Amino acid sequence: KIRLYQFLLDLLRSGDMKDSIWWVDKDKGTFQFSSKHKEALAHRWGIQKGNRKKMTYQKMARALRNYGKTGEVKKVKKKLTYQFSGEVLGR
DNA sequence: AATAAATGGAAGTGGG
DNA sequence: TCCCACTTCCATTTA
Repeated sequence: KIRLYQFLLDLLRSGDMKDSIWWVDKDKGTFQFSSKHKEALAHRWGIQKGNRKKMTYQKMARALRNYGKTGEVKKVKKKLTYQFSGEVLGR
């Protein structure tokens, strides 16, 4: 049962959806979603999870928000931009 | 207004 | 029982 932050890190490693997500500064772990193409990536997350409903970027971003306190992923002050923790990057 | 994004509480679902 | 790790729904706010 893959975790959302790992799904995203795995995508950034593989390059399979390079038009939906990309590194901004990979050394810092900052990454950004495509305004126009993020929904396709959200859809893939829902299908990988086997969720009942179609996944949307908004719901996926709601899940990302919950990582802010524990630290795996923090929202950066640029649109659609986030940052993985050093711990997540190391694994 | 139209569109997009952000904020985030609250309740529901999984699989322990 | 009761937390995990989200998912789903909704109202609101900002640009």
